[PDB]
Amino acid sequence: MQFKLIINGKTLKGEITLEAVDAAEAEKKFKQYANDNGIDGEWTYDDATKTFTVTE
Repeated sequence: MQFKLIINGKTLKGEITLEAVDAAEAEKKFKQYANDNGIDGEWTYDDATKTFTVTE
């Protein structure tokens, strides 16, 4: 399924999408992405829209 990440960071903002089987797997991938970009913040997840938000 397509999952989305909304980035509300200090330097980067935007939205990225990737494919995952379920929300737990998408969370892992997005947290790995965040590490690759030096993004550290508070995470929320909206199951209806399959959308995470990370807010720095």
